[PDB]
Amino acid sequence: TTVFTRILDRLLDGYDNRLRPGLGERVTEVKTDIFVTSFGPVSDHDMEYTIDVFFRQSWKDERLKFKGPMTVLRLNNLMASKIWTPDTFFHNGKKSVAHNMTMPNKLLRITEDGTLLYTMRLTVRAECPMHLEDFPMDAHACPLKFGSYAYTRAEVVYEWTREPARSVVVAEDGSRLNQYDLLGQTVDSGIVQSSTGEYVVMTTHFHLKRKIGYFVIQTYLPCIMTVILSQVSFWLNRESVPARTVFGVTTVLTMTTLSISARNSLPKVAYATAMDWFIAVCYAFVFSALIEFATVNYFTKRGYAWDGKSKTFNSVSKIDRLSRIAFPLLFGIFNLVYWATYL
Amino acid sequence: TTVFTRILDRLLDGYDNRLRPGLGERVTEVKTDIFVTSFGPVSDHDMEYTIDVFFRQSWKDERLKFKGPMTVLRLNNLMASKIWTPDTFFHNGKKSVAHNMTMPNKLLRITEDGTLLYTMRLTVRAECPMHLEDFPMDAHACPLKFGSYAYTRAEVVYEWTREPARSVVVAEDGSRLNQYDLLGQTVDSGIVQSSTGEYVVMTTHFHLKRKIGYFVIQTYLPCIMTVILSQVSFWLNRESVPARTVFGVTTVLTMTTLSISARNSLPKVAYATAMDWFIAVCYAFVFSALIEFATVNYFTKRGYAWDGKSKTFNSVSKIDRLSRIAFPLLFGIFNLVYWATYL
Amino acid sequence: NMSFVKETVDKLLKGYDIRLRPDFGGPPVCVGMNIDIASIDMVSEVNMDYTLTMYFQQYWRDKRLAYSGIPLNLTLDNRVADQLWVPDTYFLNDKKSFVHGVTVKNRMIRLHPDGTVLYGLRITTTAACMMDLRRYPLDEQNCTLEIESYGYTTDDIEFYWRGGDKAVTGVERIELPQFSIVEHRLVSRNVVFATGAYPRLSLSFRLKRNIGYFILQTYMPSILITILSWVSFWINYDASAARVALGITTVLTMTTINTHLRETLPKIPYVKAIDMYLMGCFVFVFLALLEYAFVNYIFFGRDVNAIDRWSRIVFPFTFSLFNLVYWLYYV
Amino acid sequence: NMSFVKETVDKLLKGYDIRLRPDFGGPPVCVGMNIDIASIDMVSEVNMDYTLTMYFQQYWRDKRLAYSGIPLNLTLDNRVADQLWVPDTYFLNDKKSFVHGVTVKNRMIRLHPDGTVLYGLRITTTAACMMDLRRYPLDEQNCTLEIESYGYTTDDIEFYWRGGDKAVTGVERIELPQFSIVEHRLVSRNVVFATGAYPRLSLSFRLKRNIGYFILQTYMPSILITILSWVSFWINYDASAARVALGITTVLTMTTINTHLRETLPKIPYVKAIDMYLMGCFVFVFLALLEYAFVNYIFFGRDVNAIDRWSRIVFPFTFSLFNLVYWLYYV
Amino acid sequence: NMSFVKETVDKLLKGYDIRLRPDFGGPPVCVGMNIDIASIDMVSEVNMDYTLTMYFQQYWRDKRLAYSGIPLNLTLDNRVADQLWVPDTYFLNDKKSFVHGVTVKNRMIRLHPDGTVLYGLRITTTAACMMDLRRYPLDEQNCTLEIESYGYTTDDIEFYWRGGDKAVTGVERIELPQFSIVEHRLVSRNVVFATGAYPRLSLSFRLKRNIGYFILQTYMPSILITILSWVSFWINYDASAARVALGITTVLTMTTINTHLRETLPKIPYVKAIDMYLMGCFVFVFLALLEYAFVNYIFFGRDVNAIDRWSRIVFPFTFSLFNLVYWLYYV
Ligand SMILES: *[C@@H]1O[C@H](CO)[C@@H](O[C@@H]2O[C@H](CO)[C@@H](O)[C@H](O[C@@H]3O[C@H](CO[C@H]4O[C@H](CO)[C@@H](O)[C@H](O)[C@@H]4O)[C@@H](O)[C@H](O[C@H]4O[C@H](CO)[C@@H](O)[C@H](O)[C@@H]4O)[C@@H]3O)[C@H]2NC(C)=O)[C@H](O)[C@H]1NC(C)=O
Ligand SMILES: *[C@@H]1O[C@H](CO)[C@@H](O[C@@H]2O[C@H](CO)[C@@H](O[C@@H]3O[C@H](CO[C@H]4O[C@H](CO)[C@@H](O)[C@H](O)[C@@H]4O)[C@@H](O)[C@H](O[C@H]4O[C@H](CO)[C@@H](O)[C@H](O)[C@@H]4O)[C@@H]3O)[C@H](O)[C@H]2NC(C)=O)[C@H](O)[C@H]1NC(C)=O
Ligand SMILES: *[C@@H]1O[C@H](CO)[C@@H](O[C@@H]2O[C@H](CO)[C@@H](O[C@@H]3O[C@H](CO[C@H]4O[C@H](CO)[C@@H](O)[C@H](O)[C@@H]4O)[C@@H](O)[C@H](O[C@H]4O[C@H](CO)[C@@H](O)[C@H](O)[C@@H]4O)[C@@H]3O)[C@H](O)[C@H]2NC(C)=O)[C@H](O)[C@H]1NC(C)=O
Ligand SMILES: *[C@@H]1O[C@H](CO)[C@@H](O[C@@H]2O[C@H](CO)[C@@H](O[C@@H]3O[C@H](CO[C@H]4O[C@H](CO)[C@@H](O)[C@H](O)[C@@H]4O)[C@@H](O)[C@H](O[C@H]4O[C@H](CO)[C@@H](O)[C@H](O)[C@@H]4O)[C@@H]3O)[C@H](O)[C@H]2NC(C)=O)[C@H](O)[C@H]1NC(C)=O
Ligand SMILES: CCCCCCCC(=O)OC[C@H](COP(=O)(O)O[C@@H]1[C@H](O)[C@H](O)[C@@H](OP(=O)(O)O)[C@H](OP(=O)(O)O)[C@H]1O)OC(=O)CCCCCCC
Ligand SMILES: CCCCCCCC(=O)OC[C@H](COP(=O)(O)O[C@@H]1[C@H](O)[C@H](O)[C@@H](OP(=O)(O)O)[C@H](OP(=O)(O)O)[C@H]1O)OC(=O)CCCCCCC
Ligand SMILES: *[C@@H]1O[C@H](CO)[C@@H](O[C@@H]2O[C@H](CO)[C@@H](O)[C@H](O)[C@H]2NC(C)=O)[C@H](O)[C@H]1NC(C)=O
Repeated sequence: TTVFTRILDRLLDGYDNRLRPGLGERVTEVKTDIFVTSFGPVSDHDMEYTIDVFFRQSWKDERLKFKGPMTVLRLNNLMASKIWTPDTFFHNGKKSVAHNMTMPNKLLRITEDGTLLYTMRLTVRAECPMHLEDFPMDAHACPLKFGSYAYTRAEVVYEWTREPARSVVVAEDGSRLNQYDLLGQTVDSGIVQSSTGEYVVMTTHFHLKRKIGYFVIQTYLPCIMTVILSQVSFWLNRESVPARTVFGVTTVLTMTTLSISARNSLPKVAYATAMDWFIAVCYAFVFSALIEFATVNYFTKRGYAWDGKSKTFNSVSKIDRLSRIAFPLLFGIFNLVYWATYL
Repeated sequence: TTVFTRILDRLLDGYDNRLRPGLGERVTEVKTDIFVTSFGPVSDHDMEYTIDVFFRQSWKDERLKFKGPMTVLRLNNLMASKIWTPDTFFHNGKKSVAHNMTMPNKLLRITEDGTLLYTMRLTVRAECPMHLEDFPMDAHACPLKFGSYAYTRAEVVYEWTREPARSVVVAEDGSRLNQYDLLGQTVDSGIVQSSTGEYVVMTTHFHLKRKIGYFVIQTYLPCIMTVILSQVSFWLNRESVPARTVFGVTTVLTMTTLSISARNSLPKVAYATAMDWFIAVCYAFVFSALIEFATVNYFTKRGYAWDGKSKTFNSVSKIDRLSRIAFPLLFGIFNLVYWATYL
Repeated sequence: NMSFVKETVDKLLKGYDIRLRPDFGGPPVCVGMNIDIASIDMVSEVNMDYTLTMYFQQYWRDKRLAYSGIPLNLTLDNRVADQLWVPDTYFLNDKKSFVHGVTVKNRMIRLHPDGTVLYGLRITTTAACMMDLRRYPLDEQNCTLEIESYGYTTDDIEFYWRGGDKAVTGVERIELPQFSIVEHRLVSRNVVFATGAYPRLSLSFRLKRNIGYFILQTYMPSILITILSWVSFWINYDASAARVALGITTVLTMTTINTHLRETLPKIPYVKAIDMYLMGCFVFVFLALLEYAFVNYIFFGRDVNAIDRWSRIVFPFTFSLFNLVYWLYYV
Repeated sequence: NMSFVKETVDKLLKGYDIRLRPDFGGPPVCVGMNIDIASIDMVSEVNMDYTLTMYFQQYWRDKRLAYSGIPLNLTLDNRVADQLWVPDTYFLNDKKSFVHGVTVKNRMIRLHPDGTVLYGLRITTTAACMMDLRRYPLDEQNCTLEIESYGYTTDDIEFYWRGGDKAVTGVERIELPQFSIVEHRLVSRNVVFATGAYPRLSLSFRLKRNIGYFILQTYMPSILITILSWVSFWINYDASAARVALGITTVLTMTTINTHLRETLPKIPYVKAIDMYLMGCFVFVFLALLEYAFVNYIFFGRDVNAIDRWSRIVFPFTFSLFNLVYWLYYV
Repeated sequence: NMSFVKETVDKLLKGYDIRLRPDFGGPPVCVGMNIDIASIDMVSEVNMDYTLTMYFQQYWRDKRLAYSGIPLNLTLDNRVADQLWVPDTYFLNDKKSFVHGVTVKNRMIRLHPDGTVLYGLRITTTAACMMDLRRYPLDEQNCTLEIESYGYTTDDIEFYWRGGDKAVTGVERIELPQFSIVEHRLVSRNVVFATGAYPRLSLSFRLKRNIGYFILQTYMPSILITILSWVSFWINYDASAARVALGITTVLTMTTINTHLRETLPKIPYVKAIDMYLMGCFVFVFLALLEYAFVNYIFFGRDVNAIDRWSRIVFPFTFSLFNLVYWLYYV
């Protein structure tokens, strides 16, 4: 231990952490790989998602070469503040936390040739712009871009440690998605030009597909059964005016209640989602069913129904007879077009 | 620069910030004035209000006398931590923030005679105990009390820089209130006696008057029209038993819907507010209107109404005839007593 | 003469060991504690906690800090506390606490010539209070504040209330929107663990919820809906549309009251007195509509008016009996 | 040769007084500011504020930091900003701001041979924006960001937009779900307080709310229910049960739509343009039920068929006239 | 001698390298861990985590800290921990953790003559628990707490439970209104990553949710509304207004229960066991309304009473069969 104490003192004697390795001489190459311990929840309202990762960065620093009884030094994470580290930030990150309980969740390893492995445990809330025109039958590609905040590509460049596909690893049981499926990720690198220079950007896109099972039971089925229910009124006789008026009015109230609560799970987007079109058409059918009854009621010649014995009785409305076919068929046609368009 | 460096070093040389100016010799007089940059929102549920201020304190410290090319030293705000400052705190504050972007929002100016001008930008959530018996026609005087935390009035006293009315200034465009009107403020200063001694307290009372315009449309008008709507049933014929029962029962549901939404914007106070009494009476008028129909329905001798071309027909109920006068008159008298009492 | 005071303070802290308690290795140091309650901000049933703001004073004597020659009590800048030994006092049942820091840290250090130290802190604390909500909203709660030494046992430190029952002030000035402080109590006891015996100071309050708000908001609306369902018994049984519409609407309105009631704690999943009253009222409105279903089912086969006649008495009587058992049990 | 660079940087910070501005005691130091907006997060009506994430670059020249012999622009570790003087720039209308600190503090220091300093910060800030919601949701807001020096007056520091009207970039890339940016403006001015005159830089956006969401969500459901209430006019007056149930349910639906809609919309405690429309549509459905009450009131004594016939024209015509007045007044 | 204790501790910290683990370069240091559970504040389904407060004690031997001549266990000020090496223990699934710091940091350091270190922390941690809510509310969750070393592999450090199965106490102190502790388990294992293999300690609880609240507030209202929908079957078929009003209201009442119940319950974005029960009950009330529409549709053509008569048996029997399969499957 006393031998290792002398080695550490020699490494930091005359060491300046304000300067990158090879400053003014060569570009500093930083090899990065990410291990995703848990892909946290995705927030549609905030257009963000959470991810917990082990963020590993590797680079060569010839100032940290050492000779000793061991080839790798596994030091306390307080050693990371005594040496130069990349100023990596997440471009779309909103509020990230580097965990420090019970100690800084960081590790530092120095190999005898000067290679450094620097890992930290992070919880990152990254931005994910979402186009919700197909909600809830929508898919998203949530990016995770990182790079140097201050060092241009002429000073610091980033590479993936291994093949780009294998440089991002997701834990087998580390999934915290309740309504999304992680279909996979694509990994790429590029150059982004800003007002301060050109920077290397490392991009990881996570492809998500929302699961519609929740909204089928909660919204689509009650809306479809309510619309089918509102078309049941067409099979009641035209004489029972108070009964059918209660049927038409109460279902529009039922549709209104289901309509009101369906918007609770969406951001106040200015455009119409795929579920808003379905509810608008479902609202149109229920309202059109009461207008259909209002036309039948307008021409109703007799207020008394069929007595069951045989004095004339109202014939079954030609409007009612056709409405028993047109309304179910148009709603079936709309569903066939609607679900084929989005699924 | 070197000359000015020696001046700053000389002021802090031998300076003891643990001792107040004139300790053991005289009372330290602190002159305070407040510029309210924005009177923030008031929270009824938390019984608190937010205010953003420039909090200025001024006192004399003979240890900071200097002679130099300039008479006033406008220094970096980090100089404040190296000198003595009053330990002013807000007595009714709940959670305050000293803004730190992009640097500590503080200024420190030292005049040549030792006078110190010390200003900071603060967001203060202060307690405003509210009596909500007259809600939503209530007025409140939200206070802001500040003083020394550890120094008694024999050590530190506080005064306003100018006349008390002109020592608290509100910006013209600094009204962030939505449901309140800032009528003005009263400024006072007294002595608070505690278990640790007697302390000087500076008090500012902000007089707020709630705006009733939102609640007239949202709650009072629907409640009045719902009560009037329930009294429309009195003008329906006594033969329309299903129709008048639907009118009676549905309006009691409408009152329940209106009543429930009225506690969305109120704290869970154990006492009854002025709006609770209005809804309770509105419930009584609505409830008594259906009970009136039950009495009318109890004596109804015939199930058929007037045929239009004339057999006996039910007469207009004397209960119904008087209800068309008693119910509106009593509701009008209740409104006159209610609105005169609170307005 | 602040120069002499500067010498005095520096002399006190010269060689002062902050890791050792006063009279280390000797008799335990007695710490006296008195609390001035500034406010009780919020009391939460959902989180089973309450928020308390107080001036927390600790009194103990340290002969190392005794001074002579200055006829004054030395009130020093609060940053001196970082250079003084203070008790490792913590609140055992707190969930998250902080010391206010505007404009500076809300901390007081006052020295006395005999060595007595006054240490004051202005603390807002969210303390755990395991509330029993079985009688809600007619319940009474006992929320405590446990004060204990973390590392030091009774062999090293001792706690007591300075002034006896007068050690806590400001309780009678507290106003809570939903509660009223019936009584507060001060307890001093020694608690034995496996690692030793530790001093304990307990401050408790008894809170009685005010029933007045819930009579107008929950109970009376539910009673009137229940009375509304009895109107069907006074309607002719031939009016099928009228009596079913009255019965169905009221049953739904009972659900609307039950679902939408913010004040009935629809958030935490616990059993309360109001839950039993609302469920009991729902049974009555459900039996009234079911009462008509029996009358409507047999008035054609054939005593039909008897069921309606008895329901005009049994339903008001049973609901009165239900209220008698309910109100005697919960009051 | 990093050793030569180490000597240069160490020499610069030796004898560097961070407490003093460049040209302290002389002419004011001019600070140029350019902003690269990264995103606007949540324009909230409840809090009357908006959240802005941006790259905040400040340009100023400090002769004390001029270096020679290095044909490079020295980008240093972000912790060097704590050892250098930086302007005390603050945002007057901001409510809660933080510099991002993962993986390290999102801060940039770039030195230049002539002594020019580039200082960049990635800042997320919630800035107050007092919105006039009288025409909501057909309103147009003007939210600003106020950039000012706190301690230094105009005699000590000057602020200017570096690049003129191109000092702020990324506005065209901003996508807001509820708002569309119509125009942004850059203003340079002075603000006088009691302590002196201070430089002010103002960045302001003009936001126009999109009506497409509110047509499908609030306006259309209210219009359809109001048209639904007109169906009563086409029912014969002998059907008292049918026309009262139609009118009552529409009225109850309107209350349901209003009460439930207000639980979605922000808690704006004043009357909005939409509150006038919803309350105006409630009157129409209230007059429709009141219309039948007059017909039911006179068909016994006695005109009645004329009132029903005229209501089929007056109500559609008056509601169209109401919409014409409403939409021309607000749009 | 208080000076002798001070001199002994100062000698230990003059030549102590915190950057190196005990027995660096040799055999791994064994760290024993015992947990005293203080409370479990909240178990959140919405956030998929739980809040745990505990006394976290670590137990390892450092030969560099061995001292002689003092027959005592040194209880030092908590600030001495910053000068001593401590294990880099972290909680893998923790989302937000802090050490309580009122009135001081809730931290304990105790030294022993042979160099053994007892290190205790009072920690409130929010740890992630991916709950499977398919059987909600009749579900049984398993929430763990993963304890691991971040930087040191199994060749450097070893974890073990101090006391075996007795290492975790205070489980009987856990008082959750919604959950009851059925079993707790201690696991010691090794976890392999790309950077090496690390010691892992796991503390898991099996939480059983209490069904009583949901029977009273959700299941019972749903059953009575479904039973309420059967009242139509006992009404004569000529009462079209009465039977449609009963059927339509219950259908609307069932929706109002669902749309408002979901706004209270934890809004997970998938289907729960109760979502299958509520959707099953909606079908029954929907079939009952469809049942009358069939009767009303065919009594005109001419066994009409047979459809009503069989509905009085099939519907109660099928709903009983639905409940029999549902409750045997989930219990
Ligand atoms: C994990 O990371 C957090 C930061 O995200 C750390 O908190 C900070 O730790 C630093 C190192 O110990 C502290 O310097 C820093 O400041 C502390 O603040 C505590 C109160 O918190 C309030 O006030 C701060 C400062 O204004 C404010 O930032 C915060 O939002 C709150 O309003 C103090 O109690 C604490 O005092 C401690 O140290 C002083 C040293 O003189 C002692 O005198 C005290 O007795 C006490 O021991 C200190 O001033 C912390 N807070 C920040 C930055 O907000 C955690 O410590 C990290 N954990 C670990 C395990 O590393
Ligand atoms: C909220 O709920 C808590 C309990 O959870 C209540 O706290 C209890 O309060 C009672 C008083 O109402 C306490 O009883 C008192 O305990 C004192 C300490 O006893 C300990 O120490 C003695 C030795 O000194 C031991 O013998 C004993 O076993 C304990 O270890 C006693 O000194 C008190 O004595 C008083 O009463 C006796 C008669 O009973 C007299 O002879 C005495 O002269 C004296 O008057 C007393 O017994 C009890 O200890 C508290 N328990 C806890 C756990 O704190 C709160 O009161 C309650 N809040 C409210 C508002 O009611
Ligand atoms: C949101 O709302 C804010 C107001 O709250 C608007 O901000 C105003 O913007 C206008 C420009 O559109 C500003 O008007 C201009 O101010 C310039 C600066 O004035 C300062 O400096 C001069 C000396 O240089 C002083 O005399 C003066 O008192 C100020 O201290 C002027 O230079 C401009 O003058 C030019 O136009 C005028 C005509 O308007 C000509 O007469 C001049 O010759 C010259 O060409 C001009 O006056 C105004 O000051 C801003 N107000 C505030 C409070 O900042 C935002 O524009 C608005 N947002 C949107 C998107 O519209
Ligand atoms: C919540 O869910 C978690 C999983 O997500 C459960 O955790 C598992 O708990 C079981 C016990 O119920 C664990 O199984 C046991 O693991 C022990 C440790 O295994 C490690 O160490 C051994 C060497 O000692 C290695 O060989 C092995 O690969 C591991 O590295 C074993 O020692 C146990 O074996 C014992 O029983 C078997 C027979 O069953 C005997 O043959 C053995 O000789 C020995 O006596 C056993 O296998 C399992 O490891 C845990 N998994 C994880 C990931 O922690 C929680 O239990 C659950 N919560 C509740 C309350 O149930
Ligand atoms: C949105 C709905 C719009 C509806 C617009 C409706 C526009 C419109 O005016 O319709 C009236 C007409 C007939 O309506 P309906 O059959 O209800 O009315 C009958 C009609 O008036 C006969 O003339 C009457 O017999 P008579 O001659 O007096 O002896 C008969 O009396 P009775 O024998 O019963 O006593 C009435 O019942 O309907 C269509 O042609 C359906 C078109 C396709 C409608 C397709 C709808 C999807
Ligand atoms: C909530 C209030 C409850 C009040 C309950 C009050 C209950 C109460 O006391 O009712 C008695 C009576 C009912 O009068 P109402 O007009 O309702 O009933 C008439 C009454 O029964 C006559 O006796 C009948 O004439 P007849 O001789 O049999 O041929 C008449 O038959 P017809 O001619 O129609 O065929 C019935 O219609 O009302 C009053 O005296 C005025 C009370 C004003 C009360 C005003 C209260 C504001
Ligand atoms: C210091 O701590 C050690 C370890 O806990 C104490 O040793 C224990 O002393 C108790 C005394 O009743 C014995 O029952 C245990 O068997 C001992 N355990 C071990 C491992 O030695 C020791 O007594 C403590 N010393 C002081 C002065 O408190």
